[PDB]
Amino acid sequence: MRVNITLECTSCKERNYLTNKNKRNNPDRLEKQKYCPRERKVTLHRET
Amino acid sequence: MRGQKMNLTFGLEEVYEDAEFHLGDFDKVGIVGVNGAGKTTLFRLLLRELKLDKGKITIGNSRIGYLPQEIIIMDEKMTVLEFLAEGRPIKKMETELNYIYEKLTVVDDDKQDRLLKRMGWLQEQLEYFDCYEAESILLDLVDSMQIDFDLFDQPISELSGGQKSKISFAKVLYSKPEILLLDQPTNHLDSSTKEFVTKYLKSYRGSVLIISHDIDFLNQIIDKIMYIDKVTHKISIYEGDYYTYKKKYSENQLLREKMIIQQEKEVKELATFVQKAKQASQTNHALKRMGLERAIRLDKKKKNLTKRDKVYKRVKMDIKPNREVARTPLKVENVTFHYPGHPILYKDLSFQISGKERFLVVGENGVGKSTLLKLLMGINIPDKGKIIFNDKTDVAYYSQELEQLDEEKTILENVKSDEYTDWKLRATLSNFLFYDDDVNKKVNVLSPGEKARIVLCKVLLQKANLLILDQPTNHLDPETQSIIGANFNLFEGTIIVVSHNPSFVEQIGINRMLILPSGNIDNYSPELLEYYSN
RNA sequence: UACAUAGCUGAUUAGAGGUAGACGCAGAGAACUGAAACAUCUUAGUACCUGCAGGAAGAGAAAGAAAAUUCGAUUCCCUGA
RNA sequence: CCUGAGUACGGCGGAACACGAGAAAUUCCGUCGGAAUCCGCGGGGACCAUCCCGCAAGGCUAAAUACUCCCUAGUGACCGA
RNA sequence: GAAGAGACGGAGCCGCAGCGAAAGCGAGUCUGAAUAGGGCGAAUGAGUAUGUAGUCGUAGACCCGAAACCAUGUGAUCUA
RNA sequence: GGUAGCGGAGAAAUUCCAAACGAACUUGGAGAUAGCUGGUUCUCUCCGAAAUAGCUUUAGGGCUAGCCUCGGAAUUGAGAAUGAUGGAGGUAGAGCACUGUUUGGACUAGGGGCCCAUCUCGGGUUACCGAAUUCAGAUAAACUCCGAAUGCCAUUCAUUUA
RNA sequence: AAGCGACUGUUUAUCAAAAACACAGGUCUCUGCAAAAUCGUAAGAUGAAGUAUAGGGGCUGACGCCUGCCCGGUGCUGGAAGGUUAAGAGGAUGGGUUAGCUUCGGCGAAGCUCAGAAUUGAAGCCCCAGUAAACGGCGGCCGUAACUAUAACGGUCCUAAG
RNA sequence: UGAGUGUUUGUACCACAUGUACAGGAUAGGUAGGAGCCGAUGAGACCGGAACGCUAGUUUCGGAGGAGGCGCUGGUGGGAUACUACCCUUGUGUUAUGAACCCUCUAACCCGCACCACUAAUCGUGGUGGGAGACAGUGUCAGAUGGGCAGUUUGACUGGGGCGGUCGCCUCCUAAAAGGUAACGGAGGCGCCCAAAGGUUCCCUCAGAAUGGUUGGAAAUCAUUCGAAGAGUGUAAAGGCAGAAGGGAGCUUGACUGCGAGACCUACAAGUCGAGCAGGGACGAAAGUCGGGCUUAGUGAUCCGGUGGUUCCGCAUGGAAGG
RNA sequence: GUGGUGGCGAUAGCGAGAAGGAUACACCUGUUCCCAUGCCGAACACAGAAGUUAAGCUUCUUAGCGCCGAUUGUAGUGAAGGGUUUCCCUUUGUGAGAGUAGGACGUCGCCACG
RNA sequence: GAGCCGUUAGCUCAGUGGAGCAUCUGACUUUUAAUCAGAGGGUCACAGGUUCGAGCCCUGUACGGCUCACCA
RNA sequence: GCGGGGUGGAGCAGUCAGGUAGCUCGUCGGGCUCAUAACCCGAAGGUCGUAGGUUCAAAUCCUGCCCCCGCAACCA
RNA sequence: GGAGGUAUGAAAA
Ligand SMILES: Nc1ncnc2c1ncn2[C@@H]1O[C@H](COP(=O)(O)OP(=O)(O)OP(=O)(O)O)[C@@H](O)[C@H]1O
Ligand SMILES: Nc1ncnc2c1ncn2[C@@H]1O[C@H](COP(=O)(O)OP(=O)(O)OP(=O)(O)O)[C@@H](O)[C@H]1O
Ligand SMILES: [K+]
Ligand SMILES: [K+]
Ligand SMILES: [K+]
Ligand SMILES: [K+]
Ligand SMILES: [K+]
Ligand SMILES: [K+]
Ligand SMILES: [K+]
Ligand SMILES: [K+]
Ligand SMILES: [K+]
Ligand SMILES: [K+]
Ligand SMILES: [K+]
Ligand SMILES: [K+]
Ligand SMILES: [K+]
Ligand SMILES: [K+]
Ligand SMILES: [K+]
Ligand SMILES: [K+]
Ligand SMILES: [K+]
Ligand SMILES: [K+]
Ligand SMILES: [K+]
Ligand SMILES: [K+]
Ligand SMILES: [K+]
Ligand SMILES: [K+]
Ligand SMILES: [K+]
Ligand SMILES: [K+]
Ligand SMILES: [K+]
Ligand SMILES: [K+]
Ligand SMILES: [K+]
Ligand SMILES: [K+]
Ligand SMILES: [K+]
Ligand SMILES: [K+]
Ligand SMILES: [K+]
Ligand SMILES: [K+]
Ligand SMILES: [Mg+2]
Ligand SMILES: [Mg+2]
Ligand SMILES: [Mg+2]
Ligand SMILES: [Mg+2]
Ligand SMILES: [Mg+2]
Ligand SMILES: [Mg+2]
Ligand SMILES: [Mg+2]
Ligand SMILES: [Mg+2]
Ligand SMILES: [Mg+2]
Ligand SMILES: [Mg+2]
Ligand SMILES: [Mg+2]
Ligand SMILES: [Mg+2]
Ligand SMILES: [Mg+2]
Ligand SMILES: [Mg+2]
Ligand SMILES: [Mg+2]
Ligand SMILES: [Mg+2]
Ligand SMILES: [Mg+2]
Ligand SMILES: [Mg+2]
Ligand SMILES: [Mg+2]
Ligand SMILES: [Mg+2]
Ligand SMILES: [Mg+2]
Ligand SMILES: [Mg+2]
Ligand SMILES: [Mg+2]
Ligand SMILES: [Mg+2]
Ligand SMILES: [Mg+2]
Ligand SMILES: [Mg+2]
Ligand SMILES: [Mg+2]
Ligand SMILES: [Mg+2]
Ligand SMILES: [Mg+2]
Ligand SMILES: [Mg+2]
Ligand SMILES: [Mg+2]
Ligand SMILES: [Zn+2]
Repeated sequence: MRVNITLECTSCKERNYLTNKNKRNNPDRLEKQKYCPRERKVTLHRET
Repeated sequence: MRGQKMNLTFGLEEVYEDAEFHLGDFDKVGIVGVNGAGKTTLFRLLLRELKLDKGKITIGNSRIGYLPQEIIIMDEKMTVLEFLAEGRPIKKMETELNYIYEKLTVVDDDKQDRLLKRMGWLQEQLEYFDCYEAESILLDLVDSMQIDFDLFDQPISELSGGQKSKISFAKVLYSKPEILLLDQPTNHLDSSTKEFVTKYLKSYRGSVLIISHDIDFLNQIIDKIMYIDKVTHKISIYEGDYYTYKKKYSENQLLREKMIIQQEKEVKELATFVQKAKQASQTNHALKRMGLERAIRLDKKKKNLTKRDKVYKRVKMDIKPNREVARTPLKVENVTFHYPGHPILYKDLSFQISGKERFLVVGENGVGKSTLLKLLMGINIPDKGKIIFNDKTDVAYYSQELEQLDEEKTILENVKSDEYTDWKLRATLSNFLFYDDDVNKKVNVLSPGEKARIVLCKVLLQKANLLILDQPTNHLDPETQSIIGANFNLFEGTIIVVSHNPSFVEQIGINRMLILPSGNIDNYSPELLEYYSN
């Protein structure tokens, strides 16, 4: 089962990126290092 | 207590889907559901340990007394008194208050305002939890369940399962709570201890939610029954007792089933006519026309046709011994044992099992039942005597406290054996209701009931001819208990069992019962009640 | 039915009806049509019917318009648009 | 001491306000509930506070406005059987 | 004022500044972290009142033509 | 004399209700609407199409574009034709280098029969069917080792033209 | 001599006079009287100046012999426990505003105000039973006899019933 | 639309009764006051009855008698004793009562019931009986039912129409060597997938065949040789790829943010490619590559609504509502 | 001459055969070193110089394979025409594929060591 | 009229290199019937063609059985 | 072309919703009976039509294919 | 002692 997800910056809680993931292959909430335009620096973004 | 549009999904397997519930105050609510239904998860939401993915869960401001399904032993060396004392926040605040005084001396005129406020609250809070409790707790043990004071100075980890349950229950009462959240409060208790718990819960004036798989225990207390559905991922709340819930539920599924039947008949009727028109000659214009018109109704029907919920599948156990039992599977002769520093549990204990025999080790809490079984396996080395297993005897052990599982590893990793291939493991795990990627789940996230199935599955995969089972039905939902008992009854091997569940022993059909601490190898009969009375 | 009232008799008083196929106020109030179909919507509070009128009617002397600080019943016209 | 009570207002169902329930003022109708009264009351587009403006639940009122069946005197890059 | 022209009447309308959803800024402005780029504008200026003609919009809208729909009324002197 | 049209009456036929009743007649809304058919009146001069693309409850309608006409602005002249040069592409043809289809010859794995001998087993056979290889010979819109004539794109190019 | 209709009658004025309608007879069902039914917003009427041997409705259609099986489905009738269920009642809680407190912070009574959960809430529906001269429905496959054929007979699937 | 009765109930006063954990003298509810308090207005001790009871005692009523006790004091305990105030649990009542139901009443309402008067009168209105009765009827609101009735919808393409098929996107042939090009022409696919099957650094080269080799056989894995692609490239086909785009490993998240000269395509709406700049990064020593995947399908305008962010607005003003 | 490094369509290749290591390149000796094998110092990486042209490597011979490939002729086709018009023919221009003559066992550069 | 379908032992049916029933023979029985066993009986309706080879494929002829078969 | 089906000898489940191949009759063998039937006890009989995908795993899901059954293959 | 009422098995011998 593949579904679209939103990645939110853990620092400013800004819903920054849109992506998708296969729930079966990645049961746990995805986490990436992505640029946060509000803070203008790379930060940890976690799926909500 | 109220929850709206509750949603919760751990990975791919969901728990609640748009679930709702409203519980009025002063309601002794009995929470019922199969293992894994999500009964413990509900309390975690109430305790704010978990957060719903979507929806709102509403809890009153009153203080909550929580009895966990599993005992929380922070350190192995913790004493019973330390464990009980941790129920009240007296010690924690005093340590903070003592530090506050230290800060006051160091700081002269900077933080005094903050320190003074913190000191005042601690004193007021400390007085609210009146510090006289030091004496009350000591006597709460006496009046509660006749808990001896010798245990009071003993490490908690060394207590028996029944003894631990008494301590944990007393700790909840010691905290003096306003709402009682009891998660299987009688998991290991014996018949006598259950009586006290029942009477206290009957008298308790406040609201008490009880998660229990004991129907009789709930019926005496429960006035409202909340059922957590495993397939619909919803919550339904009934007024009455367990039987009333079963009666109301069975009728609803019957009335739902009849609705789905009639919707299928109408769909089949249209389908049958649509096909008749489809295969008619192209020259029959009117029939072809009517066929398309009914095709439109058929489509609208198929889009409003309720799906029948898949009935939750029950466990299937087929335990068979690889080899055959002997006339003397196990020989115990003049066996004495004592835990270093404690009275001898039994002296010159000598018994002999016969083979394909149902052997019940009867007793009360903290009498040596689990010690004897540990003695046979080799966990405990006998102080005196010998224990001899015939070379034809293979032994399978089900421990009382679920100490045979690796919490860090997954379900599949735990059951991995050199004698079984992968698909064989998956097939059996499916017989225990672990379907597809449910076997890759860590054992640390499973409920006690689901873990019990893994231990049972391990016992089954051994294919031993001697089964040393220590309270097997514990943590199991009532449906699974009957399945367990029925299959053991048909087991073609020797069974050494311990069980405080009267129903489970009846199904197995015990042959000989061994009473403790007064060693008495006796033929099984309703005279079991006579020993219990005496 | 006793008082009385109701009824009955007489006198007294002012109404009925018609228009001007116009204008005014009110009661009740369509559909074709437009929406390129159609039900919300539009035609439209229009057509028709009915009551009441007056030379005009209706409204009218702030429990208002505003927020420039102010204006000072209503009606109609230009503008706002 | 008096200053318009089953009224103002509210619920429900409709309707008029350019405004089709919309966040909805304001106004009217039906039904039910239902105030205060000068330290009071209403409005300033949900609602509250401050400020400002006004004083409902009684009545009357000419002119500017609308129309011409008719009568009088005329007019027309209006018709001419 | 003659059913006229004309006079008065500057309220009001269009143009002279644009940009932005808006606060707002302004030959710039918006986006953007940006004195970057880019969009829309200025540099690069003519509009307005009236007449007339072409076309369009609201009106029946180039003319004739339905089966029909709706609202008042008139008809049982034929026929049931 | 009674029953009147959102109706009446009907021994029942959509039967009658003033010589046409699946909903009477008259007046009004009303000049209903008609993407449909018909008609639309003087003259000469300049120019002169389209019957296509896209979308459309769209297909005999409509909208934008394409094609026509009138006016205007500006250009390092950007259009057309021809020649020269350079290009992109896989068609006609041809070919078998790949992929399908395919003929005959050589050989044969293997398969079929069939005997002896079986432990189906060890052989000897049909000029029986025969893979794969090889020799020769064909075939193709969805095959290509190849590959035009034309057409097309472009040149501060050249001539003519507009 | 056959079909249809029992019969006399009635019908598409103006293309159909019939097997169509009607009919006496049969059956079912509603109706206890201010009856049900119908006209009418209502009043008021018809039913009736009648009273279940009466009146209305459905079907069938003299007479004679008969009218078989299915109540699973759809209607109707009954049932009233349960589940579902509107308005109304009810007002736990959450926002808006701000007297007053505040450690920018923020908190926050009362009033007004915007939403409002539990609980209460009929019929109906679900559900149970009956009902077919109520609407309706009324089945397949395989084998079997000592000529052959066929199947009295036997299995089996399905159904409310075949 | 009004009276009562009764029943079961919820609320609120007012009466009462109860308070036993340990120790403590012992039946210790909490807090405040508390050195004094109570009793011939009948105290102590005593007798019985009753209630509680954890069985220890507690509380209470009565019988006699007649004047005493209790408290502070004392140690215990966390808490101390009497009595007063505020009350707090627990269980009985009284009352106010608010509901649901029960029946009953009668004066509202009703009578196509009788009699009487208006009065010629089967109307009507009054009067007296009778019946019924807060029901019915009627108004507002609400649920159900409701072809009894009403307004409407009930595609298009199409070798006529029907039936069947099709409707959007990708690939090939048709397609006539640029591009484009139709048919109810010939063939297939799409409505996804991957957390690596993306990026980068480094490294590697396939399919089959022959030969030899246990299980093992045509064909599992192993070794040499031949072998230019006859493999593989997630997924249809075409194009492309062996200087890899195929395959393995390490580290990572560029499957980045703000854009974007200029192009292709194109009626519009859209669609496609894009160097390069800035910010902050991944890999690499560096060069440099990275704005997903070998390329081309894997998608849906507006309106409306949800969620998050927001130095935007806020109908007198501050908020709010709502945008 | 050898070794690096390139340009140019393999006319540069493939196959077969011959010669040489003086230098250089290689094999070659080991794993102590940085580094490495989804096992192996085979490879990669490192240290060294016992032996050999055996192999690779370079030079040379060869047209067997592959590669390049003229002319002539023909198919096809633009334009202009004709016919008995599914097709075929004529004039003019263009002109393949195939087949063949033949070419070709490379050439044009830079650097270091000789 | 047309197109198909077939034709195999005494009967009913299978089938490009016979099965049932029937009939005989044995056994069993005092003898039979029934059983059990064994045996024989054409091969492909008739001609022609293709093929190395035809019951199998292709034609024609016989015999039968299926189907379809005209207009407003 | 539209549907329905292929599981033991026959008839049927199981298929939806992935784990383990069943029920009935029938057949074979042995019992009971003087013998047959009925009855009793044992046993056999399918890799689920077939070939590929999906999966850890396929009778079960997907795709195709082969068989058998019914209907249709043209209307004024 | 006497009367009435209360599963299959063939044909011929
Ligand atoms: N590891 C140990 N160390 C010290 N004491 C122990 C230990 N295990 C048990 N004991 C003591 O042994 C006594 C009885 O042993 P056991 O575990 O057999 O009780 P039990 O019979 O199983 O009771 P139940 O199962 O009902 O709880 C307990 O009092 C317990 O305190
Ligand atoms: N963190 C988690 N991650 C993955 N799965 C989880 C997690 N937490 C819970 N689950 C799943 O939620 C399911 C239900 O939760 P829960 O443990 O409360 O069931 P339960 O009814 O309390 O069990 P039992 O009654 O037998 O004690 C569990 O089967 C468990 O597998
Ligand atoms: K007039
Ligand atoms: K309309
Ligand atoms: K229209
Ligand atoms: K007036
Ligand atoms: K409003
Ligand atoms: K005002
Ligand atoms: K800028
Ligand atoms: K700019
Ligand atoms: K001008
Ligand atoms: K003009
Ligand atoms: K007009
Ligand atoms: K016009
Ligand atoms: K008449
Ligand atoms: K008639
Ligand atoms: K071709
Ligand atoms: K007749
Ligand atoms: K008759
Ligand atoms: K008859
Ligand atoms: K006649
Ligand atoms: K008739
Ligand atoms: K009859
Ligand atoms: K009747
Ligand atoms: K009938
Ligand atoms: K009758
Ligand atoms: K039925
Ligand atoms: K029924
Ligand atoms: K009432
Ligand atoms: K045609
Ligand atoms: K990688
Ligand atoms: K080496
Ligand atoms: K060499
Ligand atoms: K060469
Ligand atoms: Mg649990
Ligand atoms: Mg134990
Ligand atoms: Mg319209
Ligand atoms: Mg007048
Ligand atoms: Mg309005
Ligand atoms: Mg109101
Ligand atoms: Mg108001
Ligand atoms: Mg305001
Ligand atoms: Mg004022
Ligand atoms: Mg006036
Ligand atoms: Mg004349
Ligand atoms: Mg005239
Ligand atoms: Mg008349
Ligand atoms: Mg008719
Ligand atoms: Mg007529
Ligand atoms: Mg009109
Ligand atoms: Mg060709
Ligand atoms: Mg007749
Ligand atoms: Mg007659
Ligand atoms: Mg006639
Ligand atoms: Mg006639
Ligand atoms: Mg009849
Ligand atoms: Mg209708
Ligand atoms: Mg209409
Ligand atoms: Mg059409
Ligand atoms: Mg057609
Ligand atoms: Mg072309
Ligand atoms: Mg092209
Ligand atoms: Mg790839
Ligand atoms: Mg404001
Ligand atoms: Mg050539
Ligand atoms: Zn951030």
